[PDB]
Amino acid sequence: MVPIEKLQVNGITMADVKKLRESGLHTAEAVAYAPRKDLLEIKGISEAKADKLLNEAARLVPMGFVTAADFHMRRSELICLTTGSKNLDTLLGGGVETGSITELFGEFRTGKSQLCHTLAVTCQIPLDIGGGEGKCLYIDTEGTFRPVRLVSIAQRFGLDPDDALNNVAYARAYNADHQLRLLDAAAQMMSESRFSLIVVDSVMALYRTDELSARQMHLAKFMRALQRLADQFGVAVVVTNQVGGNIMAHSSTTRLGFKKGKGCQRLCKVVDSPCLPEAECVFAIYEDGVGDP
Amino acid sequence: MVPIEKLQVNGITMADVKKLRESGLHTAEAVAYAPRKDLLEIKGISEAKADKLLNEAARLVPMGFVTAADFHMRRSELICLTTGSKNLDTLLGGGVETGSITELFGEFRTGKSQLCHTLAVTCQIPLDIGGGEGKCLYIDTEGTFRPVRLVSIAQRFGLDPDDALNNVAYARAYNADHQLRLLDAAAQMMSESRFSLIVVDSVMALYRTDELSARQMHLAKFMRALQRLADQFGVAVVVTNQVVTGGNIMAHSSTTRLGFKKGKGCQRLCKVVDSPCLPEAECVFAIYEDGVGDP
Amino acid sequence: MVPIEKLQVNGITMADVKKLRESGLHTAEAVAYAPRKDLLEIKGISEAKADKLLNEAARLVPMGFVTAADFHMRRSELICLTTGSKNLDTLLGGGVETGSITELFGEFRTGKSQLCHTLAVTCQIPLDIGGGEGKCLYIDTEGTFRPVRLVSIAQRFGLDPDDALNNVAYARAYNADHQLRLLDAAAQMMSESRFSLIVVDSVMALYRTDELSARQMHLAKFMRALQRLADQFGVAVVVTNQVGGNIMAHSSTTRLGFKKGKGCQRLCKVVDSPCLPEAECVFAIYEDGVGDP
Amino acid sequence: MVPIEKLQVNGITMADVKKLRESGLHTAEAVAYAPRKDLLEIKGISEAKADKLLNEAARLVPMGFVTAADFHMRRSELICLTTGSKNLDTLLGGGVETGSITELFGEFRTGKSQLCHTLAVTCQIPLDIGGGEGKCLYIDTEGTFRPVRLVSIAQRFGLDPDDALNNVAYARAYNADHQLRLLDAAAQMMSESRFSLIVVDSVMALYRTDELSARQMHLAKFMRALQRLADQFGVAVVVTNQVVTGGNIMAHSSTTRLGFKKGKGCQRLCKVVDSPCLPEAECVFAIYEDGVGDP
Amino acid sequence: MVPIEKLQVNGITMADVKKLRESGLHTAEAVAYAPRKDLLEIKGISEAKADKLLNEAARLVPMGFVTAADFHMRRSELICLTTGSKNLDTLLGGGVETGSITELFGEFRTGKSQLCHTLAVTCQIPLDIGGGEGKCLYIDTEGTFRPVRLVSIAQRFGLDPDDALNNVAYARAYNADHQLRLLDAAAQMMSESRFSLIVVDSVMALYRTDELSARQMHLAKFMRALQRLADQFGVAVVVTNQVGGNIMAHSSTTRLGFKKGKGCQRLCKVVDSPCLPEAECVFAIYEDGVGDP
Amino acid sequence: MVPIEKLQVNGITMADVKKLRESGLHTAEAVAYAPRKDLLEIKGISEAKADKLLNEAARLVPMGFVTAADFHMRRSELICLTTGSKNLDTLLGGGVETGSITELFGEFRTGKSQLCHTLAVTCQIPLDIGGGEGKCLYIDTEGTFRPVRLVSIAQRFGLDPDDALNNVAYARAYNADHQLRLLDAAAQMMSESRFSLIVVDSVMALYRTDELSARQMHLAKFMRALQRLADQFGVAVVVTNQVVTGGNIMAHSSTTRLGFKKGKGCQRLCKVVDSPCLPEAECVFAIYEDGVGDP
Repeated sequence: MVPIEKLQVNGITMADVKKLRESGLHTAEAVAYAPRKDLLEIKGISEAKADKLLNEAARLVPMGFVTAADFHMRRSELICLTTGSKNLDTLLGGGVETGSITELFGEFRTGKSQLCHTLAVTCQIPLDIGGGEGKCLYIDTEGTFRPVRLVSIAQRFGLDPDDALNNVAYARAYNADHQLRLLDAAAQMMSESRFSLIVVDSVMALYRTDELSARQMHLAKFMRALQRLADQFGVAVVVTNQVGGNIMAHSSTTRLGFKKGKGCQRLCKVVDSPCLPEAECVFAIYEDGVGDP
Repeated sequence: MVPIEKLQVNGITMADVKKLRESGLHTAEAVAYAPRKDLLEIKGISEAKADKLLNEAARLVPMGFVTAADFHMRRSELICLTTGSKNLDTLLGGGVETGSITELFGEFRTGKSQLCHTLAVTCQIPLDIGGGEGKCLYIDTEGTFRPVRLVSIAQRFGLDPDDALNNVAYARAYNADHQLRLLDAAAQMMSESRFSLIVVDSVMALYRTDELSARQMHLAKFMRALQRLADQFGVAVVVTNQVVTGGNIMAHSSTTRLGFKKGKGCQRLCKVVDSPCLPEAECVFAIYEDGVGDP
Repeated sequence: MVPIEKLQVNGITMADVKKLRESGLHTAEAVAYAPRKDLLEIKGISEAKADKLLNEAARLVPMGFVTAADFHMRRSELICLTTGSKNLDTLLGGGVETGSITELFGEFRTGKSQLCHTLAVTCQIPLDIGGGEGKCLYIDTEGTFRPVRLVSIAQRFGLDPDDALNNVAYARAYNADHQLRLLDAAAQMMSESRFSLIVVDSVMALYRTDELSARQMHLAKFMRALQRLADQFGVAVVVTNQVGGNIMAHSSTTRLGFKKGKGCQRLCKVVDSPCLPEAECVFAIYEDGVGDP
Repeated sequence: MVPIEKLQVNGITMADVKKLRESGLHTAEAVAYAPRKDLLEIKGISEAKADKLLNEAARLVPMGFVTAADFHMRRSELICLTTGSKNLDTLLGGGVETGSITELFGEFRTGKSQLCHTLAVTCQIPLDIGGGEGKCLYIDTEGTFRPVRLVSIAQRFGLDPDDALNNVAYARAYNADHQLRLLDAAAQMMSESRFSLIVVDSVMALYRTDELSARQMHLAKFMRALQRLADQFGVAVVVTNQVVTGGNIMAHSSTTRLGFKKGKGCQRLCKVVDSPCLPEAECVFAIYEDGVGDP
Repeated sequence: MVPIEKLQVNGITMADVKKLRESGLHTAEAVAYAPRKDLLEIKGISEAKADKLLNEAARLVPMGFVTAADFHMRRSELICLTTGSKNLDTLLGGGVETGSITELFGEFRTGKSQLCHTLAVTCQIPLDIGGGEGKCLYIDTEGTFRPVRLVSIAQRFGLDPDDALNNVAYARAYNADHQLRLLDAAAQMMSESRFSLIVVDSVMALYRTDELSARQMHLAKFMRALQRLADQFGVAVVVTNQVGGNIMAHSSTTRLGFKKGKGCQRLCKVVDSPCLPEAECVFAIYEDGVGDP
Repeated sequence: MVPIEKLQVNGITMADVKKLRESGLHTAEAVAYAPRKDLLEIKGISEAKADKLLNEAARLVPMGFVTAADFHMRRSELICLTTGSKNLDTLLGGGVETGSITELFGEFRTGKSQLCHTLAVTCQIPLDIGGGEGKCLYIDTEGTFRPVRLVSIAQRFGLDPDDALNNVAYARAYNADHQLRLLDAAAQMMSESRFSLIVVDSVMALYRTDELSARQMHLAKFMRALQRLADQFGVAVVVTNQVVTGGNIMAHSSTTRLGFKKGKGCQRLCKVVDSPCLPEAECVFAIYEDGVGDP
């Protein structure tokens, strides 16, 4: 993530830039990726001044071709947050991949919710054990997010609880629009400090409740922005979807199918996933987060 | 194709010419095809000097008549990368035709994505089997491009994978504009080495809010450039359009349109809706881990 | 069409004339119609030698008054290529008139393209059935011309296909200028052998893509040259225009409005046309060319 | 008008005179009006012999003063072919005035063409209704002259059509020059029989590349000849100019200018922009299958 | 103006004189000014008889020296026709001066034509209001003279229109020669009745159309004759020249430059003019002739 | 100068003499210079009586030799009215020389007219500043003489205007002949009072048709008379010739020729083309409301 401050060169003022922040951009990436028009329309950005930026950011953020093999290197040298279950990680190839969206879907109470939570912490863990050493943005749509249940997990991984929670940004989205108003405001934040993973749970449900078509745009438009944020900040996005489901599949590179196992075990497939192989395997749920049987 | 470097003659300097590269042109063809105006506008190009070029390129690239039959031959001798499915090829009259744009459209996950990959490889395949022996330019707008899934395909057709991949230019476009800034940088490439197919997936990002009228208009300016490059380089351009002026700007500018619908399981239907020569007719194909294929 | 060779008399040498060919002229008509200046500027044509030509051609090509009624005779004794649809011909008064431009316009895929093709063949047909026994110059701007689809049509009319195609001059125009560079080079040809009809499709579209004013001159200038060629060689020019549109109307004597009928039928008007009466009527499209329902 | 044949007197031979025809002149008027020089230049015309002519024609055609009022009478007694539309005539103060050139200009398809046709016939109409009882000279530069469309008009005014048509000299000019070579041949005609109006449509072909300065200059040399013939023969000259020095060479040399704009449907507006006598004022007219008319 | 009849004395017969009229002369002035030779060549005028005339007229028409100051008196006691615009007259020192040529020049349609017309009437007006109580000779070269537009002006000044027009001699000059054949015939007339002003409009234009040198003589020769006529009859000559231009300046004592103002106003300078001061000022044009804004 | 009245002695009567005035002579000089014949022809002049005159005038006006140097002095002591422009005077070696004719020629409006005016006044100016203290004879052929424009000049040099003007004899000549009839009447004047310069503008009216040979010849007979008067009276003769034998009759008979060309704005070039003493050399001057001057 290249802060915008690095674009203050060869004629760009922290004041021009400032006009970008309040405009929406929050990283070279932003600029770089931002459409030309979208800079022209910022009051005060000169059609010439705009070209000076795009040109600059483009020097700090790769906007170029690369052999396809060459691509594949830069991709795999990516950090992998951990589930908490050997059997599960082993199936994910180490764990939830960052830079990309990863969709968790299944029937109610099949052990999705439960995993985000865990993940919501193992993303604070030291790279060597599994984590990502970054904070966490947790977007909760339903209303089921209770912090209380995280201590028990943090503990398992050793982390001053009341401190580990101060390490988690919580948002309750009340309407599908809102759910995007936030994404912006969460960049302003992934800008200031360093996060390791975002979790929207559940991307959908707010979209049913509160035509289709229209809906089906709003949604996409979201899955995109999320995607972006992953490119923009290197985080790991995890989205749950409880049984439109394409619009996600599309923009989600890892899909993970959960089924209700026996008692408190839970089966779970890797259904369609670029590199990985279609293999199910069992995991389970305790009082301290996901884990092995 | 004829590199611009060949126009450096009888007065034309590599410095004149460079003024043409940064202008847009990247092949004799380009110059040739280029309207007159379009050269005079170039800062530095003398109304006389321009005449000197248009006249030179025209000597290196035809643009004259030919009998119709004479024409129809040339058209058959022309390459056609292959889908991977007899039933499908058989429908396309052998495969995706080069020199023209070919549009693959349908609802999400109906088999388009899958195809481009395959096609992404079959373009490196020897003419006799089905390929084009050329590299491949792939412009990815969504972000769902993962190379890993090409080995399995390459293997299917026998090719040192970590070698085939080094045989594929990948670009992820982040903004409607950029999607265009690339095309140009991609000519500078198809100039240096020889490519067989271009794939933009999906062009219809041009419609995202990153008015209508305007957007409808960019999507043309693009589709045209694309088409151009197909003229310029002989390649084969394949564009997906995902349903989820609009579908028209397409319709007009594309030469072959192919609609995809979700079959039962991993089978997938697919019509040849609208296409000059070809007859309207659907058929089924299917999807596996090493790429498209028959059922 | 009086070949230029007939001007080799009373002091004109095949060598003077030759200096005309490479200059542009390709028929007495050419000369006759050619401006005085335009001969003077040919290097080697003597202001006296020039007058000797103009004077001569003028003896072979009528450049004179005629009662207006008298005109009307020489006009109607003109050959008429056929559409392939009784209902359609019947509306055109027999079919597309030669010597004049005839504009086919309508919305995309309303059965224009389809007709040129047909026409592109019925112009090889024997006068008694409908045709013009001449070849065909087909200028295609778009890129949609596929010969393959002509056999099926030729067949319908009986014509050694691979032979009927050898009977069609194909040009792909890449830039509006080019589109005129050709017209010249197509005279050199309508000079050598005998053609029955020209088809530029679509005169416009290359003019939008690749100010107005300037454009609006270039265009006219074209519609003119076409017109000329019709006077010069007696052919039939057919131009499609897909929905500046005046510049054509003006220089086009027959205008024919196509609308999309039901299924594969296609309605079509005779909108403004000298002699004929404003009457619509339906036709249709098959695999072997235009035809009746 | 006074045919040259009348100058064959007191020495002047039909052979002297013929030397004047092939020179340009075709009427006493011509000779009369002709500058002196312009006769001396004629190979064969003796500085003395010329004096003998200028002196003779001047006896057959006045060119002297007259009171102004005396003048203004003559001007009213003068014919005025009619448009076909009360509203329009009423605007032109009765119709197109003879003896002068009258310019009809406007964008393509704004009703000019249409008018000339009508006018092309109303000039054969009996003075009492509106006509001029004369034939018509029509010089067509474009190629859009189709007689067929005159019957319908002739009929409207009652005239054996295949008879009215034989009452119209048609010329298609193919080159700027030729347009002039004709005017002369057209005098030889207006000499033999009696014509009522000339129509060149459109004079402004004189501007096509079949420099400017030069072209601007020819368009005058022409407009003047035209004007001349109006003097020479009493006719009425009507020129269209299609928009699509230039519009000035016009402006100066034309006596009545009329601008046409496209009304709603088949109605058509039309101003009297600039004209000695007449007042600036627009009005609407309209177009049908048998020619101009009111709405 | 001394009529020739006054030379019938001490041996001159109305018959000798008659031989002068048909010869060209039309006033003592004529004779007086006429070259000796030009009387000798009149068939019947005796080299002695000729001297008897020259000698006589010279007694009726001043042909002598005068102090220069003395001149200046006889000049200013001259009548001044009026423009119709206070601002304009005020700039002309009362209006167009008589006895002398006054050139009106400017670009097409800059309000020249329009003024002659007016002037063409205010020269019938009673000396006390502005006019000259004389008739008007109007030589029109172009063809733009329509009497109709004069009533409206005459009216403004009160004058039986159909009567005021009977008070104007109109000539249409078709060739530069002609334009002088007239001048003579207009003397025969300014001889019979009394005129107040001549207007040739435009002295030039007929001279371009229908070498230079030759031209440039013919012209001068004219501007002279006009001048003369002004001496000969006391009239006011007004000539328009629309933008050789020296040949006029020279023989024109008042030059007046017109420029196109805004709407229907018209600016106008007094560019070089003996007595007067170089001062521009605005006037305007209506339906009843020149006038003030 | 010596008035003829002085010859009334030893027999010569004012009546003899009058017979000489009406004959042409108006000064001893005249008589003196007069060829013998030219007196014998005078009706009344006895071959003996004439001898008595020629002998008397010769006593009052020299006509004998003098050394050359002796001559060249006299020539410097001689007056020179002034142009009004240092640069110009400096070119004429002080100004327009008296005793000789000085020709000012050039295209219309090139500054000649302007000059004569000025000169028309500077001739009334005190010797010490530049003038000649004499009146001025101005013969105007064109008709463009307006006094009004002399005040402004007179003022420039300080002179009660309505007084300076009464110090200028104006003649408008209407016919080639008359132009001559005047010269004579103008001697009767330069006899009575003392004048400093004569100005005929423009002599070359002598060429208007109010043959050639003849006209060429009159223009001399004139130029000579002029020259004469310069002998006779000491004045300074200035003639303009406007371009618009001919230019030769001039050339031969004029002593100083000055060519004028139109400078930029109101500046004006002017060469000393051909003149005995003076060197060929141009220079610039300029024109204002109070007469000639420097730039």
